[PDB]
Amino acid sequence: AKHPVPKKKTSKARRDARRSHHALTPPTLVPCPECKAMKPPHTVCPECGYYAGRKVLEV
Amino acid sequence: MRHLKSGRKLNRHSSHRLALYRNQAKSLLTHGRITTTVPKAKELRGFVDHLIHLAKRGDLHARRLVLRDLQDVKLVRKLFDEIAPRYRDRQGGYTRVLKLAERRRGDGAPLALVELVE
Amino acid sequence: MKGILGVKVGMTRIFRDDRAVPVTVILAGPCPVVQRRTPEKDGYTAVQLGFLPQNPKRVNRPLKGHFAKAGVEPVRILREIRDFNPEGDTVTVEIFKPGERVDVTGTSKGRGFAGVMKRWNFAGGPDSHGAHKIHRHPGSIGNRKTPGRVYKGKKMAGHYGAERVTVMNLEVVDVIPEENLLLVKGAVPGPNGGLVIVRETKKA
Amino acid sequence: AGXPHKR
Amino acid sequence: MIQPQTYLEVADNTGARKIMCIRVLKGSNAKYATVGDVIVASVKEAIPRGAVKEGDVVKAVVVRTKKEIKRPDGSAIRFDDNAAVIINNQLEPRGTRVFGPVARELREKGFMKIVSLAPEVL
Amino acid sequence: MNRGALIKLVESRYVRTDLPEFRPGDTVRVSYKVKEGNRTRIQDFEGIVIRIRRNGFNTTFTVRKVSYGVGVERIFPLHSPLIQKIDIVQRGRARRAKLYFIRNLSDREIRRKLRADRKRIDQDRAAERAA
RNA sequence: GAAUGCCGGCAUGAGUAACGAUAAAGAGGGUGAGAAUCCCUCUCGCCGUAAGCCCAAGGGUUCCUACGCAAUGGUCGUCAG
RNA sequence: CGAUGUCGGCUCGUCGCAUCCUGGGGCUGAAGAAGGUCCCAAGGGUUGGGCUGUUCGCCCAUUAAAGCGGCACGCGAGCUGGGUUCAGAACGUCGUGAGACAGUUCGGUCUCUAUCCGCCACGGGCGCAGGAGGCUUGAGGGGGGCUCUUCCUAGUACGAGAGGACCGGAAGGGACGCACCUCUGGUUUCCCAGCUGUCCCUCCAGGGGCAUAAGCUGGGUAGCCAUGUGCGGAAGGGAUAACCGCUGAAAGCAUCUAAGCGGGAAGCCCGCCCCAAGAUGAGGCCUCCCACGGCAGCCGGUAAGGACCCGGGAAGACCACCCGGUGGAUGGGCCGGGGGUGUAAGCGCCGCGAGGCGUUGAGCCGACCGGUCCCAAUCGUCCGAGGUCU
Ligand SMILES: [Mg+2]
Ligand SMILES: [Mg+2]
Ligand SMILES: [Mg+2]
Ligand SMILES: [Mg+2]
Ligand SMILES: [Mg+2]
Ligand SMILES: [Mg+2]
Ligand SMILES: [Mg+2]
Ligand SMILES: [Mg+2]
Ligand SMILES: [Mg+2]
Ligand SMILES: [Mg+2]
Ligand SMILES: [Mg+2]
Ligand SMILES: [Mg+2]
Ligand SMILES: [Mg+2]
Ligand SMILES: [Mg+2]
Ligand SMILES: [Mg+2]
Ligand SMILES: [Mg+2]
Ligand SMILES: [Mg+2]
Ligand SMILES: [Mg+2]
Ligand SMILES: [Mg+2]
Ligand SMILES: [Mg+2]
Ligand SMILES: [Mg+2]
Ligand SMILES: [Mg+2]
Ligand SMILES: [Mg+2]
Ligand SMILES: [Mg+2]
Ligand SMILES: [Mg+2]
Ligand SMILES: [Mg+2]
Ligand SMILES: [Mg+2]
Ligand SMILES: [Mg+2]
Ligand SMILES: [Mg+2]
Ligand SMILES: [Mg+2]
Ligand SMILES: [Mg+2]
Ligand SMILES: [Mg+2]
Ligand SMILES: [Mg+2]
Ligand SMILES: [Mg+2]
Ligand SMILES: [Mg+2]
Ligand SMILES: [Mg+2]
Ligand SMILES: [Mg+2]
Ligand SMILES: [Mg+2]
Ligand SMILES: [Mg+2]
Ligand SMILES: [Mg+2]
Ligand SMILES: [Mg+2]
Ligand SMILES: [Mg+2]
Ligand SMILES: [Mg+2]
Ligand SMILES: [Mg+2]
Ligand SMILES: [Mg+2]
Ligand SMILES: [Mg+2]
Ligand SMILES: [Mg+2]
Ligand SMILES: [Mg+2]
Ligand SMILES: [Mg+2]
Ligand SMILES: [Mg+2]
Ligand SMILES: [Mg+2]
Ligand SMILES: [Mg+2]
Ligand SMILES: [Mg+2]
Ligand SMILES: [Mg+2]
Ligand SMILES: [Mg+2]
Ligand SMILES: [Mg+2]
Ligand SMILES: [Mg+2]
Ligand SMILES: [Mg+2]
Ligand SMILES: [Mg+2]
Ligand SMILES: [Mg+2]
Ligand SMILES: [Mg+2]
Ligand SMILES: [Mg+2]
Ligand SMILES: [Mg+2]
Ligand SMILES: [Mg+2]
Ligand SMILES: [Mg+2]
Ligand SMILES: [Mg+2]
Ligand SMILES: [Mg+2]
Ligand SMILES: [Mg+2]
Ligand SMILES: [Mg+2]
Ligand SMILES: [Mg+2]
Ligand SMILES: [Mg+2]
Ligand SMILES: [Mg+2]
Ligand SMILES: [Mg+2]
Ligand SMILES: [Mg+2]
Ligand SMILES: [Mg+2]
Ligand SMILES: [Mg+2]
Ligand SMILES: [Mg+2]
Ligand SMILES: [Mg+2]
Ligand SMILES: [Mg+2]
Ligand SMILES: [Mg+2]
Ligand SMILES: [Mg+2]
Ligand SMILES: [Mg+2]
Ligand SMILES: [Mg+2]
Ligand SMILES: [Mg+2]
Ligand SMILES: [Mg+2]
Ligand SMILES: [Mg+2]
Ligand SMILES: [Mg+2]
Ligand SMILES: [Mg+2]
Ligand SMILES: [Mg+2]
Ligand SMILES: [Mg+2]
Ligand SMILES: [Mg+2]
Ligand SMILES: [Mg+2]
Ligand SMILES: [Mg+2]
Ligand SMILES: [Mg+2]
Ligand SMILES: [Mg+2]
Ligand SMILES: [Mg+2]
Ligand SMILES: [Mg+2]
Ligand SMILES: [Mg+2]
Ligand SMILES: [Mg+2]
Ligand SMILES: [Mg+2]
Ligand SMILES: [Mg+2]
Ligand SMILES: [Mg+2]
Ligand SMILES: [Mg+2]
Ligand SMILES: [Mg+2]
Ligand SMILES: [Mg+2]
Ligand SMILES: [Mg+2]
Ligand SMILES: [Mg+2]
Ligand SMILES: [Mg+2]
Ligand SMILES: [Mg+2]
Ligand SMILES: [Mg+2]
Ligand SMILES: [Mg+2]
Ligand SMILES: [Mg+2]
Ligand SMILES: [Mg+2]
Ligand SMILES: [Mg+2]
Ligand SMILES: [Mg+2]
Ligand SMILES: [Mg+2]
Ligand SMILES: [Mg+2]
Ligand SMILES: [Mg+2]
Ligand SMILES: [Mg+2]
Ligand SMILES: [Mg+2]
Ligand SMILES: [Mg+2]
Ligand SMILES: [Mg+2]
Ligand SMILES: [Mg+2]
Ligand SMILES: [Mg+2]
Ligand SMILES: [Mg+2]
Ligand SMILES: [Mg+2]
Ligand SMILES: [Mg+2]
Ligand SMILES: [Mg+2]
Ligand SMILES: [Mg+2]
Ligand SMILES: [Mg+2]
Ligand SMILES: [Mg+2]
Ligand SMILES: [Mg+2]
Ligand SMILES: [Mg+2]
Ligand SMILES: [Mg+2]
Ligand SMILES: [Mg+2]
Ligand SMILES: [Mg+2]
Ligand SMILES: [Mg+2]
Ligand SMILES: [Mg+2]
Ligand SMILES: [Mg+2]
Ligand SMILES: [Mg+2]
Ligand SMILES: [Mg+2]
Ligand SMILES: [Mg+2]
Ligand SMILES: [Mg+2]
Ligand SMILES: [Mg+2]
Ligand SMILES: [Mg+2]
Ligand SMILES: [Mg+2]
Ligand SMILES: [Mg+2]
Ligand SMILES: [Mg+2]
Ligand SMILES: [Mg+2]
Ligand SMILES: [Mg+2]
Ligand SMILES: [Mg+2]
Ligand SMILES: [Mg+2]
Ligand SMILES: [Mg+2]
Ligand SMILES: [Mg+2]
Ligand SMILES: [Mg+2]
Ligand SMILES: [Mg+2]
Ligand SMILES: [Mg+2]
Ligand SMILES: [Mg+2]
Ligand SMILES: [Mg+2]
Ligand SMILES: [Mg+2]
Ligand SMILES: [Mg+2]
Ligand SMILES: [Mg+2]
Ligand SMILES: [Mg+2]
Ligand SMILES: [Mg+2]
Ligand SMILES: [Mg+2]
Ligand SMILES: [Mg+2]
Ligand SMILES: [Mg+2]
Ligand SMILES: [Mg+2]
Ligand SMILES: [Mg+2]
Ligand SMILES: [Mg+2]
Ligand SMILES: [Mg+2]
Ligand SMILES: [Mg+2]
Ligand SMILES: [Mg+2]
Ligand SMILES: [Mg+2]
Ligand SMILES: [Mg+2]
Ligand SMILES: [Mg+2]
Ligand SMILES: [Mg+2]
Ligand SMILES: [Mg+2]
Ligand SMILES: [Mg+2]
Ligand SMILES: [Mg+2]
Ligand SMILES: [Mg+2]
Ligand SMILES: [Mg+2]
Ligand SMILES: [Mg+2]
Ligand SMILES: [Mg+2]
Ligand SMILES: [Mg+2]
Ligand SMILES: [Mg+2]
Ligand SMILES: [Mg+2]
Ligand SMILES: [Mg+2]
Ligand SMILES: [Mg+2]
Ligand SMILES: [Mg+2]
Ligand SMILES: [Mg+2]
Ligand SMILES: [Mg+2]
Ligand SMILES: [Mg+2]
Ligand SMILES: [Mg+2]
Ligand SMILES: [Mg+2]
Ligand SMILES: [Mg+2]
Ligand SMILES: [Mg+2]
Ligand SMILES: [Mg+2]
Ligand SMILES: [Mg+2]
Ligand SMILES: [Mg+2]
Ligand SMILES: [Mg+2]
Ligand SMILES: [Mg+2]
Ligand SMILES: [Mg+2]
Ligand SMILES: [Mg+2]
Ligand SMILES: [Mg+2]
Ligand SMILES: [Mg+2]
Ligand SMILES: [Mg+2]
Ligand SMILES: [Mg+2]
Ligand SMILES: [Mg+2]
Ligand SMILES: [Mg+2]
Ligand SMILES: [Mg+2]
Ligand SMILES: [Mg+2]
Ligand SMILES: [Mg+2]
Ligand SMILES: [Mg+2]
Ligand SMILES: [Mg+2]
Ligand SMILES: [Mg+2]
Ligand SMILES: [Mg+2]
Ligand SMILES: [Mg+2]
Ligand SMILES: [Mg+2]
Ligand SMILES: [Mg+2]
Ligand SMILES: [Mg+2]
Ligand SMILES: [Mg+2]
Ligand SMILES: [Mg+2]
Ligand SMILES: [Mg+2]
Ligand SMILES: [Mg+2]
Ligand SMILES: [Mg+2]
Ligand SMILES: [Mg+2]
Ligand SMILES: [Mg+2]
Ligand SMILES: [Mg+2]
Ligand SMILES: [Mg+2]
Ligand SMILES: [Mg+2]
Ligand SMILES: [Mg+2]
Ligand SMILES: [Mg+2]
Ligand SMILES: [Zn+2]
Repeated sequence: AKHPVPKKKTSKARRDARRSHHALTPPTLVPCPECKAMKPPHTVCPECGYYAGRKVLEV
Repeated sequence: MRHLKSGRKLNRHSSHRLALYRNQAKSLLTHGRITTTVPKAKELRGFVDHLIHLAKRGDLHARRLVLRDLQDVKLVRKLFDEIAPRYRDRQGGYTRVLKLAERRRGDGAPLALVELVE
Repeated sequence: MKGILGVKVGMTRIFRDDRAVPVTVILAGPCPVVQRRTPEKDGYTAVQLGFLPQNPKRVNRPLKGHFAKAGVEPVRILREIRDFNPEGDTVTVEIFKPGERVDVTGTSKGRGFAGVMKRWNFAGGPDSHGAHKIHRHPGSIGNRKTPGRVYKGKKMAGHYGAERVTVMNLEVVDVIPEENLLLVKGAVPGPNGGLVIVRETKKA
Repeated sequence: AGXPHKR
Repeated sequence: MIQPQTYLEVADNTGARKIMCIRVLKGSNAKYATVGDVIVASVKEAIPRGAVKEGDVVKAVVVRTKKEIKRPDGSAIRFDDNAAVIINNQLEPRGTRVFGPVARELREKGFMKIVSLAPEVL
Repeated sequence: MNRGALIKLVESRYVRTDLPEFRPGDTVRVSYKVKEGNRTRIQDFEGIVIRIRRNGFNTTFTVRKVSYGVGVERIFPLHSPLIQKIDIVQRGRARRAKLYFIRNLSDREIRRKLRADRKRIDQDRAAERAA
């Protein structure tokens, strides 16, 4: 190769247009039917330890 | 292309991957429940379900087969005498994988539990 | 212009006059008509064909209303055959006879991101004699200052497959109405289990 | 006379 | 699958022993010659005092190949060597005998003389 | 649907059950209907079966022979209608399922490596005593 | 306002390349505000004319123990030269 | 000249036409066949070798043909580095010499990261005046476009003979293209077996690690594949080129032309295959929801719907797409089958023994075709119309 290099400084506008796809999506969260805490779906609740209606794990 | 290929690679060559599965099998069959990453957990299910099923047969051929992976005679004894009998009427499905809610701190990896079924 | 929706099931050969004939097996019928396209209302002529029964539990209301006006149980897929107006309200394999000649359309197998050698049969580079990390590369992609650009349609790496492909003039080797089966000589685009369309050939 | 020969 | 540079045994008594294909006489640019195809060859090894000698540029017809040839009936046949028979510009053999089996594909391709001189036609 | 059953259904009209079972290492004579010029003939091809690749109806087998100083291998579909009969001429005991290695062997080396499968020979002689 | 000027500050390339031998990891149990990364156990792998041990040079407290984690450590750190 | 890398090759093309072939023609010192020469034609095609750094050229074997040229003598942020073109060395030659020579000879560092335009692919956003789920028209693009041999006509027409057709009709190829995996042939990193050395478990037997990121070897399913298989170029319609006419004045004759009308190319338009309504000119059809509460606008709750999350997938870099989510066969296990390996361990028997025999096509057994709720797709959440004006 022969070492490609930026020809011009990217403008404020242009580097910020690049970043129009960078906003985080908030975590998706359901209430736990036992303890009512907000938790990710399809995970064992980290607050009361329940999943599928039964105790699975110690919190 | 990966069309119709079974088996995770898990970024391990062939002998390391087989050793990974064997060590996880020993750990599961020893403690009943272990925590791993989700992908590893999902692969353990099959590897351990086969060893348990062979323990259900109980013959000498099964034991020597299972010994090829687990290597530990006391562990196989617990598998043939204590573990396998509780699955006598269960047609497969001896292991379950439930996902955990929090990721590791140092690498964000998603964790799951793998346990033997009641 | 007779047509029918089908699913590719697999390949085999049969023997016919002490000759081995590679065939691919297609399950075609039965295909109910759920809407007819008229010049008066739609500007052209075609039959909307249904195919494969569907669990009504997963058919939404707007689709459920479509099937109802036709008097048809919910079906998995709807495809139109153009310039085809079957007398009946159901199309089966029996619109084809052995020895006829058909065009088959399916979705080719998807190769994802294909290099220039697989996609375009480029010659790549040498594998020794100094070749430096270019063994599978495409070579030059242009000229110099004139024209100082790359033609549209330049053959390059990119997604290949999982596209509509019609292979044409396939002999209908056999048709088994009792099982809605259709044997066609040769190769049919796509995987086993994929959706195909079988139409009378446009080759004379 | 194999196989190529020398002579 | 014979191509230029390929060596072939000669299955006749023309005096040749080994020929090297230098051309596949099949259209403008045939990549390969199979059973029944004519080639142009250099004679690379001959026995003394034969019809052909080392260095002759001869024509020959491929009579059997190590690549299996497929048949419309779904069967195939393969040999343990690539052999050919030296011929003239009228497709006639230039010797009086042919040795070893030949592929029946020669008959349909127009080499009735060779097929008759063959001890076996497979 | 069951795509596998549909294919076996298509193949069922062409499946043969009259031919004798054999194994790699068995010496075999295949009576095979060929066409030559005008008419059709029955040409026998006798040799050692060096492989059987199985795919149900699409199973095939390769038979190797030395003819006038030349090795000849022939591949046959097991359900080919051009097969009149198959005569087991000898049972051989192999330890491999594919016997390509006999291509590099002399005739006495082969005879030493593939010896008569005395067990299955007795089985054939015990049958045919059907009466 | 320019001297490929000088000194300093801050941008762009960019959340990009990279994170330094492809000998390789897994689990359990501790500790702690916090643990893939520290301690312990079991399992696995790697060196073994070394990737083990002992001198000399050179280095100069880096040794041991306690207490710590802002920075140094290519991540983390409750650990550490 | 604060740098526009300089021959040739390779790779990738694309264009011109003064056309090498193929298609269409006129003239011929054209009997036929085969040529010559000029006109039209750039759609496609335009081989493999020996020599030489070579371009070129010569030669070998073919071919329908082996075209000529532009694109920075196309293309080194694409590769090569043989030649040329630094430093070493030598020959011939020149120079007293140091040295010198489009004279020769051997050798001689070619820079991981693409900002912008461009190109190949893939998304996100907004729009297409209600909100939605489907199915579509095709403006406009793109792909493709080659050709030979044999046979019949017919040994006819033509020709003293040798030779040898038009037109029409069959069959078989070469190269290329798309798709495919039934067959043939590959691969198949653990699917099976055999083997050596070593260390180990547990002493025998049986096994496990390492010997590569498979220790080695013999095999090998699905998948991905070509050497394998299917299929394609068309047909057909229309308008033309050169060229050939019909009728026909000007110009009582003649004239294809001035009025008018025929015929006529592999070429042009359509036809085939693929993309395609951001076609903002934002199209069409079928179906669903429905007129809600609160001060062409706002905020809320919803409808039809969709998204999130999860099980996955011959779909895939992420994204997208497609399927499924307990009213379920989506993956994992289990069972049956297929398929691979090729007769496990244990025991019994024969042999002093290595081994052998039987049990036994046994045992093991990835992906393929299915079955089975045994395990996991729990439970849910958030968006989402009330339809501007003549
Ligand atoms: Mg480079
Ligand atoms: Mg480099
Ligand atoms: Mg760089
Ligand atoms: Mg600049
Ligand atoms: Mg920049
Ligand atoms: Mg800035
Ligand atoms: Mg800003
Ligand atoms: Mg700004
Ligand atoms: Mg930008
Ligand atoms: Mg970015
Ligand atoms: Mg985003
Ligand atoms: Mg690939
Ligand atoms: Mg790969
Ligand atoms: Mg799968
Ligand atoms: Mg997978
Ligand atoms: Mg595996
Ligand atoms: Mg990796
Ligand atoms: Mg790695
Ligand atoms: Mg790793
Ligand atoms: Mg990694
Ligand atoms: Mg290894
Ligand atoms: Mg353990
Ligand atoms: Mg515990
Ligand atoms: Mg853990
Ligand atoms: Mg882990
Ligand atoms: Mg399994
Ligand atoms: Mg879960
Ligand atoms: Mg999570
Ligand atoms: Mg951490
Ligand atoms: Mg970290
Ligand atoms: Mg038939
Ligand atoms: Mg579907
Ligand atoms: Mg399809
Ligand atoms: Mg489709
Ligand atoms: Mg596909
Ligand atoms: Mg793919
Ligand atoms: Mg490539
Ligand atoms: Mg390729
Ligand atoms: Mg491909
Ligand atoms: Mg391709
Ligand atoms: Mg190449
Ligand atoms: Mg190559
Ligand atoms: Mg290479
Ligand atoms: Mg180099
Ligand atoms: Mg290099
Ligand atoms: Mg490079
Ligand atoms: Mg390289
Ligand atoms: Mg330039
Ligand atoms: Mg340049
Ligand atoms: Mg320009
Ligand atoms: Mg795609
Ligand atoms: Mg296509
Ligand atoms: Mg045809
Ligand atoms: Mg059926
Ligand atoms: Mg699919
Ligand atoms: Mg001879
Ligand atoms: Mg002589
Ligand atoms: Mg000589
Ligand atoms: Mg001869
Ligand atoms: Mg011979
Ligand atoms: Mg004969
Ligand atoms: Mg099948
Ligand atoms: Mg015979
Ligand atoms: Mg023999
Ligand atoms: Mg032996
Ligand atoms: Mg023996
Ligand atoms: Mg025996
Ligand atoms: Mg200033
Ligand atoms: Mg100034
Ligand atoms: Mg300044
Ligand atoms: Mg500067
Ligand atoms: Mg500058
Ligand atoms: Mg200055
Ligand atoms: Mg400065
Ligand atoms: Mg400074
Ligand atoms: Mg500074
Ligand atoms: Mg300062
Ligand atoms: Mg500065
Ligand atoms: Mg700064
Ligand atoms: Mg910066
Ligand atoms: Mg930045
Ligand atoms: Mg990123
Ligand atoms: Mg990152
Ligand atoms: Mg970048
Ligand atoms: Mg870097
Ligand atoms: Mg990186
Ligand atoms: Mg590095
Ligand atoms: Mg590293
Ligand atoms: Mg590292
Ligand atoms: Mg190393
Ligand atoms: Mg390495
Ligand atoms: Mg090592
Ligand atoms: Mg472990
Ligand atoms: Mg760990
Ligand atoms: Mg650990
Ligand atoms: Mg812990
Ligand atoms: Mg830590
Ligand atoms: Mg830990
Ligand atoms: Mg570590
Ligand atoms: Mg420790
Ligand atoms: Mg040692
Ligand atoms: Mg060693
Ligand atoms: Mg120091
Ligand atoms: Mg610190
Ligand atoms: Mg710190
Ligand atoms: Mg801290
Ligand atoms: Mg401090
Ligand atoms: Mg630091
Ligand atoms: Mg740090
Ligand atoms: Mg560092
Ligand atoms: Mg602490
Ligand atoms: Mg210390
Ligand atoms: Mg200059
Ligand atoms: Mg400058
Ligand atoms: Mg400059
Ligand atoms: Mg420059
Ligand atoms: Mg011209
Ligand atoms: Mg011409
Ligand atoms: Mg012409
Ligand atoms: Mg004259
Ligand atoms: Mg003439
Ligand atoms: Mg002429
Ligand atoms: Mg042209
Ligand atoms: Mg051209
Ligand atoms: Mg050369
Ligand atoms: Mg040479
Ligand atoms: Mg010259
Ligand atoms: Mg010619
Ligand atoms: Mg040439
Ligand atoms: Mg040129
Ligand atoms: Mg110029
Ligand atoms: Mg050119
Ligand atoms: Mg010039
Ligand atoms: Mg020049
Ligand atoms: Mg140049
Ligand atoms: Mg250049
Ligand atoms: Mg370069
Ligand atoms: Mg160059
Ligand atoms: Mg350049
Ligand atoms: Mg460049
Ligand atoms: Mg390149
Ligand atoms: Mg060099
Ligand atoms: Mg040089
Ligand atoms: Mg020279
Ligand atoms: Mg030089
Ligand atoms: Mg001198
Ligand atoms: Mg002198
Ligand atoms: Mg003088
Ligand atoms: Mg010089
Ligand atoms: Mg000079
Ligand atoms: Mg010079
Ligand atoms: Mg000179
Ligand atoms: Mg010299
Ligand atoms: Mg050297
Ligand atoms: Mg860029
Ligand atoms: Mg690059
Ligand atoms: Mg720019
Ligand atoms: Mg979009
Ligand atoms: Mg709407
Ligand atoms: Mg829609
Ligand atoms: Mg359309
Ligand atoms: Mg159009
Ligand atoms: Mg446009
Ligand atoms: Mg077009
Ligand atoms: Mg064309
Ligand atoms: Mg005649
Ligand atoms: Mg005559
Ligand atoms: Mg006549
Ligand atoms: Mg006459
Ligand atoms: Mg004709
Ligand atoms: Mg082409
Ligand atoms: Mg292709
Ligand atoms: Mg395929
Ligand atoms: Mg393919
Ligand atoms: Mg295959
Ligand atoms: Mg297959
Ligand atoms: Mg095979
Ligand atoms: Mg195959
Ligand atoms: Mg395979
Ligand atoms: Mg295994
Ligand atoms: Mg053994
Ligand atoms: Mg030894
Ligand atoms: Mg060992
Ligand atoms: Mg011990
Ligand atoms: Mg032992
Ligand atoms: Mg070890
Ligand atoms: Mg070692
Ligand atoms: Mg190693
Ligand atoms: Mg090695
Ligand atoms: Mg091994
Ligand atoms: Mg192998
Ligand atoms: Mg193989
Ligand atoms: Mg091919
Ligand atoms: Mg063709
Ligand atoms: Mg006239
Ligand atoms: Mg007239
Ligand atoms: Mg007149
Ligand atoms: Mg006129
Ligand atoms: Mg006209
Ligand atoms: Mg006329
Ligand atoms: Mg016309
Ligand atoms: Mg044509
Ligand atoms: Mg479309
Ligand atoms: Mg639209
Ligand atoms: Mg559309
Ligand atoms: Mg427009
Ligand atoms: Mg507008
Ligand atoms: Mg509008
Ligand atoms: Mg619309
Ligand atoms: Mg319309
Ligand atoms: Mg996925
Ligand atoms: Mg999903
Ligand atoms: Mg995706
Ligand atoms: Mg969608
Ligand atoms: Mg959909
Ligand atoms: Mg869904
Ligand atoms: Mg659902
Ligand atoms: Mg749900
Ligand atoms: Mg749903
Ligand atoms: Mg399922
Ligand atoms: Mg299942
Ligand atoms: Mg899976
Ligand atoms: Mg089976
Ligand atoms: Mg079997
Ligand atoms: Mg035995
Ligand atoms: Mg046994
Ligand atoms: Mg004894
Ligand atoms: Mg078996
Ligand atoms: Mg198993
Ligand atoms: Mg099975
Ligand atoms: Mg299959
Ligand atoms: Mg059920
Ligand atoms: Mg909930
Ligand atoms: Zn809870």
